[PDB]
Amino acid sequence: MKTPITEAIAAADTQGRFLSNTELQAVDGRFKRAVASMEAARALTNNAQSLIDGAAQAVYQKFPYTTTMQGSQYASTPEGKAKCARDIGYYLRMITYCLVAGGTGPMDEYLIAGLSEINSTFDLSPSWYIEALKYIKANHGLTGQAAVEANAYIDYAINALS
Amino acid sequence: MKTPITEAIAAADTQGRFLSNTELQAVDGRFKRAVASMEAARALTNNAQSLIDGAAQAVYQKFPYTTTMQGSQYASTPEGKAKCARDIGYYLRMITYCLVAGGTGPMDEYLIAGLSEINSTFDLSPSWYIEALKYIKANHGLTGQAAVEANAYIDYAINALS
Amino acid sequence: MKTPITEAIAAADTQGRFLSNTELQAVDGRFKRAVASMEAARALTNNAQSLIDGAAQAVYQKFPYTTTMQGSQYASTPEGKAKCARDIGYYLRMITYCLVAGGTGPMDEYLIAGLSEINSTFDLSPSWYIEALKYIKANHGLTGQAAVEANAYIDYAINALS
Amino acid sequence: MLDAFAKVVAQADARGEFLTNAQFDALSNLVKEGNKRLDAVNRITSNASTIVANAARALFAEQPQLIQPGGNAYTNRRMAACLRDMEIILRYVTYAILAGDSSVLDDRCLNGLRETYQALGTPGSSVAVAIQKMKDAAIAIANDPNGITPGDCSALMSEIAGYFDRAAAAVA
Amino acid sequence: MLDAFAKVVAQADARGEFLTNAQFDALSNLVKEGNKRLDAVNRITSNASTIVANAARALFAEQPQLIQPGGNAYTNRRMAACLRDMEIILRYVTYAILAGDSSVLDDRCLNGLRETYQALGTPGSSVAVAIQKMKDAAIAIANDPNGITPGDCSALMSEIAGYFDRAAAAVA
Amino acid sequence: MLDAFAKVVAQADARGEFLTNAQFDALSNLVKEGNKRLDAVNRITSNASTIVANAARALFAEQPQLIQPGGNAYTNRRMAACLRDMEIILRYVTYAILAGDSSVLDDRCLNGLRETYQALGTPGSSVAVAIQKMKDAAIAIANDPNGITPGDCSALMSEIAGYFDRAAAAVA
Ligand SMILES: *[C@@H](C)[C@H]1/C(=C/c2[nH]c(/C=C3N=C(/C=C4\NC(=O)C(CC)=C4C)C(C)=C\3CCC(=O)O)c(CCC(=O)O)c2C)NC(=O)[C@@H]1C
Ligand SMILES: *[C@@H](C)[C@H]1/C(=C/c2[nH]c(/C=C3N=C(/C=C4\NC(=O)C(CC)=C4C)C(C)=C\3CCC(=O)O)c(CCC(=O)O)c2C)NC(=O)[C@@H]1C
Ligand SMILES: *[C@@H](C)[C@H]1/C(=C/c2[nH]c(/C=C3N=C(/C=C4\NC(=O)C(CC)=C4C)C(C)=C\3CCC(=O)O)c(CCC(=O)O)c2C)NC(=O)[C@@H]1C
Ligand SMILES: *[C@H](C)[C@H]1/C(=C/c2[nH]c(/C=C3N=C(/C=C4\NC(=O)C(CC)=C4C)C(C)=C\3CCC(=O)O)c(CCC(=O)O)c2C)NC(=O)[C@@H]1C
Ligand SMILES: *[C@H](C)[C@H]1/C(=C/c2[nH]c(/C=C3N=C(/C=C4\NC(=O)C(CC)=C4C)C(C)=C\3CCC(=O)O)c(CCC(=O)O)c2C)NC(=O)[C@@H]1C
Ligand SMILES: *[C@H](C)[C@H]1/C(=C/c2[nH]c(/C=C3N=C(/C=C4\NC(=O)C(CC)=C4C)C(C)=C\3CCC(=O)O)c(CCC(=O)O)c2C)NC(=O)[C@@H]1C
Ligand SMILES: *[C@H](C)[C@H]1/C(=C/c2[nH]c(/C=C3N=C(/C=C4\NC(=O)C(CC)=C4C)C(C)=C\3CCC(=O)O)c(CCC(=O)O)c2C)NC(=O)[C@@H]1C
Ligand SMILES: *[C@H](C)[C@H]1/C(=C/c2[nH]c(/C=C3N=C(/C=C4\NC(=O)C(CC)=C4C)C(C)=C\3CCC(=O)O)c(CCC(=O)O)c2C)NC(=O)[C@@H]1C
Ligand SMILES: *[C@H](C)[C@H]1/C(=C/c2[nH]c(/C=C3N=C(/C=C4\NC(=O)C(CC)=C4C)C(C)=C\3CCC(=O)O)c(CCC(=O)O)c2C)NC(=O)[C@@H]1C
Repeated sequence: MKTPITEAIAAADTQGRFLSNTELQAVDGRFKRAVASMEAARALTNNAQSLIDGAAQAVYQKFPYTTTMQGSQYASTPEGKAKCARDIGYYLRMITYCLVAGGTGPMDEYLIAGLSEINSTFDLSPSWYIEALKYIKANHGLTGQAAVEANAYIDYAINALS
Repeated sequence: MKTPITEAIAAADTQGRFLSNTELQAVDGRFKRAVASMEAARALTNNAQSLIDGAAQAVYQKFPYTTTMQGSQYASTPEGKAKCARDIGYYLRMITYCLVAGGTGPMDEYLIAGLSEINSTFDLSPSWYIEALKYIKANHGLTGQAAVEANAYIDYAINALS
Repeated sequence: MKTPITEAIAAADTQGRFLSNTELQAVDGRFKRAVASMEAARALTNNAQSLIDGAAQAVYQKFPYTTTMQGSQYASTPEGKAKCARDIGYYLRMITYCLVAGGTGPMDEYLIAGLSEINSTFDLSPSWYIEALKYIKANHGLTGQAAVEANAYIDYAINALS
Repeated sequence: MLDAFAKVVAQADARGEFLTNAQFDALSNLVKEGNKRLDAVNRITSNASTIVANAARALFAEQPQLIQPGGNAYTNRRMAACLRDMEIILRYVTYAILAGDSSVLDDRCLNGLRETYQALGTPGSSVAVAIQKMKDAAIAIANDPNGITPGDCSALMSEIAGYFDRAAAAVA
Repeated sequence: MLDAFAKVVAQADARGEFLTNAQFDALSNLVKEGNKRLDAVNRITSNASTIVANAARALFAEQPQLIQPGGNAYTNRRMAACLRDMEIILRYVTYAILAGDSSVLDDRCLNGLRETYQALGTPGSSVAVAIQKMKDAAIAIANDPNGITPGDCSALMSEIAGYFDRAAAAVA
Repeated sequence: MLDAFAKVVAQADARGEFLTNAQFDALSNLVKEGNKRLDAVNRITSNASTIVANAARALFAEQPQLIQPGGNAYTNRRMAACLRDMEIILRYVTYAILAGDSSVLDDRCLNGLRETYQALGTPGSSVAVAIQKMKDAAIAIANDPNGITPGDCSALMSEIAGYFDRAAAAVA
């Protein structure tokens, strides 16, 4: 799974050599940045429910036809509304994992891979999820580098959907 | 084995896609042509013995040295004459299989593959078999498209020996 | 293992063909040269101890620091002196095997492969072994083609160390 | 691979025989029934996406443990792989329909599949359910009397059902 | 592969959960102890050649049958292969130290190694001895109080010893 | 691979010994008998096509079930494969004759051959018969007293027979 540490090891291993200072500095960078990353991760987790609830409504507001149109791929029924909230929660959870791991690995493996195939097969619009991610970014309440950290992974998800 | 249907499937499978109208039209062509092909197949089968007997004599007449020269690879002995008739029967049988399958597959698999190696190893002249095939073509008694069908596979065998 | 015979077979086998006169002449060359090769092999074997003892002293004389410097990779201790004599004996033994096989195969397989890695890891100087080989070449007492044979493999070892 | 015609030829060759009057009649009948076979393949193929999606949705509704975190169809990568398998199986089944023989399905798809799922940890019993769902939908579409010249395709539908059940048994 | 952080993430995902206050605290502690981990990796790596050579010399002195004509470490090619293995094992152990998890060591090195040695005829019990020797030397170097800010690295040394013993057990 | 000379060298190395007066004498004798060995290889090789064809014809005359429709040597492709195998076996046997050791034959030809025939369904007992036929023909040609300097090649013929029987046993 892609993290600064596994990436350092992968590089040395492909070259069949021991880790060098080149790789150790990378890991130190990761250890130092962890402070900001963890602050972001804890905040998003602590406030997960309100962010998810708010994000879902932000989508329904931007795309009203998602609350009334007939079809299982819309939120027009209790079940659809549950699937939607679940999905948004998956994105938020992935963002916190990336912050914890210090890399995109978790989101790359559990969510982005196959993402296009899923949205196409189940008739889910990427635009819906981008709106939810924009809501989380605008309202996570973080500042400074913790914000930079959170936004980097939120924007990473947005780009994966674009 | 090469038939219009297995060939249609092979194409779609190599492309990892479902069969399309492109392939279905090919199979229809095969189903429509089957009428003529089967007519040819039934006739050659019904008249197999006379065609084989006549073809063998046609070879002996064109190449008289095949009935008197000493050596197991000639027809100068009961055994040789039996091997010869057997071989010609194999060719005729293969031709009927091709007509039934709607393709060269049967002859390609059971006869043409390794054909050169066999004739070279056992000192069998390709010219002998070409003469037998020419006899069958001249005397199968077919007309119209049934003839076109029979001759296509007979000439295919002749070219494989040339 | 590389000999004129295995080399002849390898060539024919890679080409998937039977041995031809091209290869048989090579083996005859090997059988004829064996006379000189065996003469060399028997002599070096018969005189192995004096050649080894003399070669070791030749090294100590050229490189005196090998008898007094502290460290297990020098001959400054009974053990080091035993390892050195052992090594020189290995080289001489390999030379006799090459003469017996009519090729470099034995030395290539049991000694040259990994040679650089070994000398680098255990801090052994190639120059030490070259001096020992030069001593054996200068004092084996062979003349004529037996000398040519012995020297070809001794120089082969010297080049592998250079 | 082999189609219905090559199959009869292979059997005759192993015996060194020309075809019999009966064998010729059998193959000729297959040809006469060709149109129906082409319609079934076209109809199923033309609705392949919905047949797979509908069957997949039904499967997960029935078996929610499959999509629950930790389930074998959880994560986009596994869900995609699962959807792909459904499509692959349907694809090979249609090839068998066109050929009139299950050889291509057995050789290129079903052989070693059970062992593949066991190694991965995929529940073959659940795949079997997915296959059965596509089977019922595929036959309903292929045998729809609307928009087609009226006739009896019951034998063909039985043949098609056979291929689906064959695939289901190979994993279950 | 996985590092200590990815490992916790993978466990949480299988359960579909966000991290708990405790899990966050645990990972944060690992980070706070990062410096020590980097020193151990640098120190061991910086003395890799001597750690392997010294352990190899000791092994052959203890077990001379290995280098005797006919022995598995006789000939330059086998001795080189043996030395290479020692270096390879040490290399992967250091990767595990940096990652804080043995996954890379298990997956890319130890898995199937016993079966490799058995097929070749290499005595795994002897390899285990070589590993143990490098272990003692690696820890002495990593935990050397000279030339470094004073502190307690006992937990880390215990972790490092664990990886070495793990490798030793995988061959012995 | 190894030839008669490399074989003795390999045995001596495993023991870390120089060759003994006897070993030198043995190898020297092999050399003195080299001419005969070269004649056997040339003679057999020069008649390889007839040795295989004659043996093949005899085999099929004795065992007609092999060429009967359905038989393993029926169809040109199988007959060609069968002829090829005969030629391959004869080829490797001649290599063993030149080398004075069966290593190349065992390693590159006979090893795994029985398992190959079993998987294919080829009757190894019949292949053994084919090998035996080539053996008798090869020796008759190699040991023909006509057109060659008179001498005793009985030991060599016994050695050659050994390789053929070795190949026959590896499939039978
Ligand atoms: C069962 C599967 C259903 C059914 C089938 C049925 N179809 C036909 C006849 C035809 N089908 C075609 C279709 C094609 N011909 C092609 O070459 C291709 C590939 C491009 C296709 C898709 C054609 C041309 C015919 C004949 C003309 C026509 O439209 O009738 C029949 C009649 C059998 C007889 O055609 O021969 C039948 C019974 N009928 C049903 O009720 C089922 C729902
Ligand atoms: C146990 C292994 C020994 C030990 C370790 C120890 N080290 C530190 C502190 C530091 N180590 C480093 C080293 C690096 N930082 C990097 O980014 C890199 C990669 C290029 C390396 C190699 C640094 C910068 C520090 C902090 C500054 C300093 O020198 O103190 C500590 C202190 C823990 C605390 O640093 O945080 C300790 C205890 N100490 C021992 O006695 C063992 C022998
Ligand atoms: C048994 C196999 C038969 C037999 C053999 C026999 N041959 C020789 C002698 C020679 N054979 C050769 C042949 C070659 N020399 C080569 O370098 C090559 C490769 C191009 C070949 C093929 C030669 C040159 C000789 C020596 C000269 C000669 O013709 O005599 C002997 C004599 C042994 C002694 O040569 O040394 C014998 C006994 N004799 C038989 O009766 C068997 C049928
Ligand atoms: C919410 C923004 C909108 C919405 C959502 C909605 N989603 C689905 C179904 C699925 N969603 C996923 C997504 C994931 N699965 C994963 O494993 C991961 C990574 C951990 C993700 C992101 C999947 C796979 C499905 C289909 C399978 C399933 O049911 O789980 C639905 C249901 C669709 C249906 O037809 O049954 C809905 C409604 N819909 C909206 O209108 C919102 C605006
Ligand atoms: C007839 C036109 C002339 C003739 C024929 C003749 N053929 C053989 C021997 C063989 N023929 C074949 C051919 C096939 N085997 C196959 O499996 C197939 C495809 C199904 C074919 C076409 C083969 C393999 C042989 C050799 C093995 C065997 O005996 O079956 C012989 C005998 C040769 C011998 O030396 O024993 C003969 C005489 N010979 C003529 O003179 C005719 C003009
Ligand atoms: C002698 C010229 C000088 C000398 C030699 C010396 N050598 C070693 C150690 C080793 N030598 C070898 C060499 C071989 N091993 C092989 O299998 C083969 C091919 C058959 C060869 C040539 C090897 C592998 C070693 C190391 C392993 C071992 O001990 O066997 C030493 C000991 C080094 C040590 O540190 O223990 C010495 C002293 N040293 C001199 O000063 C001489 C001038
Ligand atoms: C869906 C209904 C169920 C399900 C499926 C699932 N399958 C896999 C992985 C693989 N499936 C195959 C099968 C084939 N590959 C082929 O090329 C062919 C013939 C064309 C077949 C039949 C293979 C090879 C794999 C593994 C390789 C890969 O995934 O690319 C997975 C993935 C498991 C994993 O990644 O760990 C899944 C989830 N899972 C379910 O729960 C349903 C019951
Ligand atoms: C040394 C302490 C002991 C010893 C070792 C020895 N090992 C081999 C051969 C192999 N070792 C491996 C192991 C790996 N290869 C890898 O890529 C990895 C992960 C990166 C591992 C762990 C392999 C694959 C081989 C065989 C392939 C090869 O040699 O290149 C040998 C060689 C044996 C031979 O050539 O016959 C030896 C001698 N031997 C000892 O006596 C010590 C106890
Ligand atoms: C002939 C006397 C008998 C016979 C033979 C037969 N063999 C095969 C197929 C194969 N034989 C091999 C063997 C080798 N391949 C090698 O490269 C080597 C070393 C150089 C050997 C020994 C292999 C690999 C095959 C299969 C691959 C292939 O055919 O290309 C067949 C074919 C069977 C089939 O196609 O189904 C046959 C018929 N058969 C007999 O009845 C005789 C007793």
